[PDB]
Amino acid sequence: NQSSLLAEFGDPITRVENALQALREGRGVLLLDDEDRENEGDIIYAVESLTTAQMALMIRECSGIVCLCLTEAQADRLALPPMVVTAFTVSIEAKHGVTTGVSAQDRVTTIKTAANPQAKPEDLARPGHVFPLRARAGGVLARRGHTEGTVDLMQMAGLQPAGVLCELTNPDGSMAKTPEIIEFGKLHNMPVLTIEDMVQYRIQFDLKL
Amino acid sequence: NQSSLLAEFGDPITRVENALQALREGRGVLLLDDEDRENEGDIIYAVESLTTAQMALMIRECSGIVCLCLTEAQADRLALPPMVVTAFTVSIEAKHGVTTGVSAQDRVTTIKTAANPQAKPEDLARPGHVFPLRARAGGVLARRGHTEGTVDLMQMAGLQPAGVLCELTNPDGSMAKTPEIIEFGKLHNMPVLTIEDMVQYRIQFDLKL
Ligand SMILES: O=C(CO)[C@@H](O)[C@H](O)COP(=O)(O)O
Ligand SMILES: O=C(CO)[C@@H](O)[C@H](O)COP(=O)(O)O
Ligand SMILES: [Mn+2]
Ligand SMILES: [Mn+2]
Repeated sequence: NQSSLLAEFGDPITRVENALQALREGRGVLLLDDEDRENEGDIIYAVESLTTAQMALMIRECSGIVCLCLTEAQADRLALPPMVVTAFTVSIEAKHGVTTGVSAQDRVTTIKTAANPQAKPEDLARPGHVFPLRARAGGVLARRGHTEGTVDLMQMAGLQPAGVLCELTNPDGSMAKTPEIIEFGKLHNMPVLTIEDMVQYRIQFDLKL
Repeated sequence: NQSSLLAEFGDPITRVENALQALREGRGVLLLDDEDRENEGDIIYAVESLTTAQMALMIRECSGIVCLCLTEAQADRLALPPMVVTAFTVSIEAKHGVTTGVSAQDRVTTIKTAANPQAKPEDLARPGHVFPLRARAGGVLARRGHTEGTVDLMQMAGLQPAGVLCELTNPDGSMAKTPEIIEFGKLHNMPVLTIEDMVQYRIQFDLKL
């Protein structure tokens, strides 16, 4: 069972608290959603402390379709409508400071441009190679997605409410499952937690955000 | 100089002919565009012979933003308008036969669904995790992009005019340059060629497609 495999990381409240602390230290975490949903684990990083080396690891070890989780307000500031009349907006590229936009450094530059609380729509070309996602108001208490988990995690840690995610992928191209996620987290010193963990945590610590 | 580094692979005409033969054998090739353009090398595969293991290699070794190069006609058949009023359409997912769409197998399933000459728009959900690109009519003699190179390569090899591409990426997240591309091609037995090679080839062999 998954709850028994995660015991190693502590009880649910500890798993949340350890994840929040890692984010405050500028490290990444591994977030699993429900087993009966996608049953996938994403690498999560805070935008505020995002480095080229973190982005390189995400590209190397995950699907490479690296997403920027934004508040509805920030996506509205950037004039990012849904890509289609998972809440993908149109993809984005920094208008300045990048070349082709695909390199790890370029993606970070685009992400920081987009997440800047003083950003303007002209700051971003469209389309590009970073994929923004709109988190639902209410976070994981409204939608149990990694998108909401990501932004909720940043808010609960006291950070700017923007993060990046990408799905952990096995070398043979299949999606990592809990055993593989646990091993990856130990290898890279990243705490593991679930959306369930965050839901119980927010409810019991009566935590509106 | 790049032309001297590629000499190992044969003269320009040989580099084209070797690439075409690899595609007919169901193997991949490495296509470089102009040094003063993106100066990037993409892994290219024919859709017709695409395997999960080929897709896994692309995700592992490239940006992970794996693109499906289509004729304008095929994109029109699928009712794929531009993602924005590089010719990205809206992203796509197979409507059937996939789970979350990100796994190597799922991407291949989506690609084969989209490239089927009998496909219908209802076959594809939007958005998704495969990114189609419209090749310009005229191919590399109209636009010197990897998008056109990909589709031109399939036509010249006598294959269905659909291929996939993705940008070769170094482990540190920078984009591979010619030395690294050459080494990768030797390691994985993939021929290397340039868009320039294909332009001279099409012009001299007076090759409309
Ligand atoms: O497919 C995607 C992003 O490409 C999303 O589904 C992410 O995989 C996680 O997003 P959630 O749906 O869990 O919020
Ligand atoms: O950025 C992209 C795809 O994400 C494209 O630019 C590809 O990198 C190659 O396409 P071309 O512009 O060379 O046709
Ligand atoms: Mn997810
Ligand atoms: Mn390119």
